[PDB]
Amino acid sequence: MRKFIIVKNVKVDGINAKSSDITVGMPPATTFCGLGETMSIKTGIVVKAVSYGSVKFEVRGSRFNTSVTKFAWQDRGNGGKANNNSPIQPKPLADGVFTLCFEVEWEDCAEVLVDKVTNFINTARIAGGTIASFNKPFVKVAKDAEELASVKNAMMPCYVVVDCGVEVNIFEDAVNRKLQPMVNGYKKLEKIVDNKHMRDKFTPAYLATPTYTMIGYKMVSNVDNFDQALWQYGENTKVKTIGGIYN
Amino acid sequence: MIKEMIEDFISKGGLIFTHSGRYTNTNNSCFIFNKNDIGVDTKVDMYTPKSAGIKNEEGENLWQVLNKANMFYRIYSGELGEELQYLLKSCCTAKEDVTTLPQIYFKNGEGYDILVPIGNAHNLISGTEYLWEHKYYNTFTQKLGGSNPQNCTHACNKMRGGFKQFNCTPPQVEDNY
Amino acid sequence: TKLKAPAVLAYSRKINPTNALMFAVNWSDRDNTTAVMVGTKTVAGTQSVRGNPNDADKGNIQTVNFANLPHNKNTLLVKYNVKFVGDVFKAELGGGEYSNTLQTALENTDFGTLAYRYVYNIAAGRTLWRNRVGAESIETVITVNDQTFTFSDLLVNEFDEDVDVAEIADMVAGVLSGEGFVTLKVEHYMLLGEGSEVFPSQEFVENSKLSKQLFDLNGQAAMHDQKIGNAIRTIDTWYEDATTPIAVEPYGSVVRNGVAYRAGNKTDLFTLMDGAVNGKSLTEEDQMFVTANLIRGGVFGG
Amino acid sequence: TKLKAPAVLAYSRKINPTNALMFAVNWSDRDNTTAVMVGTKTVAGTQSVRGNPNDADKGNIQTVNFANLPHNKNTLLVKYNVKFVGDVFKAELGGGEYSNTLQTALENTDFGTLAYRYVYNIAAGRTLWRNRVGAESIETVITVNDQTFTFSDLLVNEFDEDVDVAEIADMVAGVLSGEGFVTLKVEHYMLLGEGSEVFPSQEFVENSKLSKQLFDLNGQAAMHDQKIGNAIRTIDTWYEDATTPIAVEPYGSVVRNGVAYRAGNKTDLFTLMDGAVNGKSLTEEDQMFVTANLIRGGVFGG
DNA sequence: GGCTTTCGTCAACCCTTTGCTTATCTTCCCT
Repeated sequence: MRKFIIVKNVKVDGINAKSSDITVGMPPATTFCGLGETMSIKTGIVVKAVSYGSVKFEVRGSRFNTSVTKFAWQDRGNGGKANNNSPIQPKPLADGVFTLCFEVEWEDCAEVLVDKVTNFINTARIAGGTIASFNKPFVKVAKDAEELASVKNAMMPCYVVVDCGVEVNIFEDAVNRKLQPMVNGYKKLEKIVDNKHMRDKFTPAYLATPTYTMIGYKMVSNVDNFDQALWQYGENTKVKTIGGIYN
Repeated sequence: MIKEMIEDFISKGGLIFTHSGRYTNTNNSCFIFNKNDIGVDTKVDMYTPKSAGIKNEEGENLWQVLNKANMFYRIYSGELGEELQYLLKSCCTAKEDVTTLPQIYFKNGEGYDILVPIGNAHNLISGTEYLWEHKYYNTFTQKLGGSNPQNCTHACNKMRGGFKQFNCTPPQVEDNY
Repeated sequence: TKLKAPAVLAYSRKINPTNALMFAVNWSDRDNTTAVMVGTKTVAGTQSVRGNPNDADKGNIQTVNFANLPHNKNTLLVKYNVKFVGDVFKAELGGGEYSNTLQTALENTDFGTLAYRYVYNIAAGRTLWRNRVGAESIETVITVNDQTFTFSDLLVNEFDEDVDVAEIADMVAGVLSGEGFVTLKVEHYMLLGEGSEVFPSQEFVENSKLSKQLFDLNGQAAMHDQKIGNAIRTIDTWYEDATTPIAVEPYGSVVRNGVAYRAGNKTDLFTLMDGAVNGKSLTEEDQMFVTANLIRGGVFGG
Repeated sequence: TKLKAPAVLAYSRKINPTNALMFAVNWSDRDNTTAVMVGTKTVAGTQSVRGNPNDADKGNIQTVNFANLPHNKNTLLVKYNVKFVGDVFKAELGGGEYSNTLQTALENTDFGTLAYRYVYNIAAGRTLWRNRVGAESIETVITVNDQTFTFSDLLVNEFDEDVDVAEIADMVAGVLSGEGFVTLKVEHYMLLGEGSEVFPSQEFVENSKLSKQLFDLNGQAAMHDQKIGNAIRTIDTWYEDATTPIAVEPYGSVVRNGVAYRAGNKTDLFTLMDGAVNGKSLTEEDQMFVTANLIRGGVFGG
């Protein structure tokens, strides 16, 4: 027995489009799983999965180059060079209207759940982008599978993410089978021995290289199983769909 | 010559890596050589201060010669000598810096790990070469180091045309329906 | 003694504006919102570069994205929201020693002047650089917590006293000095005239096809959110030989004009930040400058 | 000792005309305005070409956008709005030293003559480019600040002294030498005759498929703002061997004749602003040329 | 003894120019 809260038409601008070194565009499912665990921390409603779809999404720039951001002189000790233009590190920006659907388990009324999600989203930040606007979130429940599809079709219109898996690698199949690659998680390289320059000193830290899976965009109504669009934190330091690989 | 080049590299800072946060930020300078992902066609990046190093008679630095005909895997599997394996591995070190790098939390089960995502160098170089070779034009092109990318990375110093990354834009929803 | 700064001390952005969608309305019917579309024209002119007398004679053809009002609407409407977020002293990467002693030196910041200059940059039309000039009459409508204000004539280069912007600044300073958030939905009604060219954000993009490429959002002319964020924080009238307000930068640096007004004269963010942490009696105006930098946010490498 | 210009020193444009919509009226019925529609006609003629005389006998089929007056209205009307904005000396991208020393070296410029030549180019109908030939009378109605100003017969190659162009140019020079803005609502009534063919701006197109493609706004024949802006600043009678007024470029360069009237002989704009910044006293029309460049705008650096 | 400023050091490309998908609808039945 499943419960969901849907925030439709989440207009967000200033999204850090740099998903990884080789992916620029839509934020991956690690971003929205991070947003889900962020509310698990601030609001206390513990979130299993998030199904996110893109209503609108434009990467700022041309069709072959992204619009770089005019950097500001914010480091310490480079005064005197501040009159000249700051050097640009690559961070593409994008705008996106999203539709989010969080699997939550809740025991109180739907009004306080909607208010808690609204108070989170008013202080949230989708992929480094300020949430410009969002409709009032609404609670829908998936008692059975037809009710699961009711929740699924309540995200209309949006293009959700379905996992199609890695056959050999990322570049090969992106040309061959023409699917989109995105960060489904990370791979740990080395333990980090210096916790002085970090957010926490006690949380263990690892250098990571983003693993990618290959995904497709399908409209949420054309997705047969809603579990193939709900991304959640898998126990391989990755994220994964509940329904597995989309067929 | 090749040993001449490996030692030219070693007199300098001398780092060979497969992953780095140098692509994310040029001020970062964290260089990581992962051992498990080295294969037959694994492109491999290297760092020198201001991409310094002498060229050969055909005008190539160490980055060209170590990256065609699987030469880095040939030195890595020691078909050209075990003392050369040593020279290569003397440059293959893991230098770490977390400043000017993203630090996110990833759930590891009843707890979180602070992951610092650094970009794979083989992904950048081999993806640029392959997606220019296989005519995949659903992409963005980004010059990483800036105006003069030799202070960034040897691959940014040589591939000045920019690296190929995937255009990850989703399809739009037409409003008029 | 001598509490040093963290190497990678960072603060989040507390003035978060949205993208300024440009619509076309009439001064009469300001409810007839019509997406100003980014068009693409091609331009014949003469190439006149500092070192080009030899090639001055020949032409110069550039494809340029333009954005003009339609010839039936004489008013440019600008849509954005501005979310002022609290917890302006909560560093997310810097440690709890330098940042907390930084914070406890900054409760004596008069947040009222910061909020007044932020809302005055919102209301006077500072976020409308090249299209606030040539406008017959500007009109800013600010809606916050189901209550609406209107401003007709506010001169943008100085902050004169009016009770309406100060009344918004009361709740903005309450949010910034305290907790929570506040959001001002801003409606700019700019009587530019019939078919007057509007000025959206241009993009820093390598484009072979378009010499000038504007910012669009579904084709609709729009302005960058960080552009409006630069506009709102353009409050710094406290640097050395201060004449015009510049943007709150760590070094007071407009790289647009090639001049950094707070670099080298010991009045940047880092020297005043170390003085505030290490117990040196910071002035009120330097206090407000450091607080404005913390409101803007940033990472500080050193 | 030599003050080099900034690398990114640029000036915004100060004369901002709109796209000039053409309507059809009568010399009497100026209230009956019907939009001049851009039609498309397929036209066959001879091959011509300077070379290849073997294919002279073959035909030549080209599809051309045309714009004609209807056979019930004999007058072509051209509407546009010229916005003269002030602050012509504040460089938006170079404000500092050079730019500001150019200002102090250009304070005593005769803005009255520059504004007179601008308002005369609007008033004599030079913004009409090839429409003027065949027009029996060109009547210009300029509405400044709700101020109807009628002009009937002004010769274009010289700026003869009248009182109405000077009356508009008084406050146009007050805007240009100072701050603020002024808007000129300009209508051109030209007795071109019954069914006369009018000449709008033509787009630059590289995909071809149509030999002449006229500029249109929702189908109505219109003129590019750049053409009107070129004709307004056609005031430069101060080049070497000056016979006709040319447009103000940094190099004095017109591209039809394939020449540059001010390049190669030390009176192009960059040399003159380098002299004026470095304390070399320019002559009066020299300062008027440099200030007309700053009113036109452009980028002067590198 | 670091420390912060400014000047000197080291370079060199082969590019390509839209779809990705493509929207949440009536049989029985009796009241």
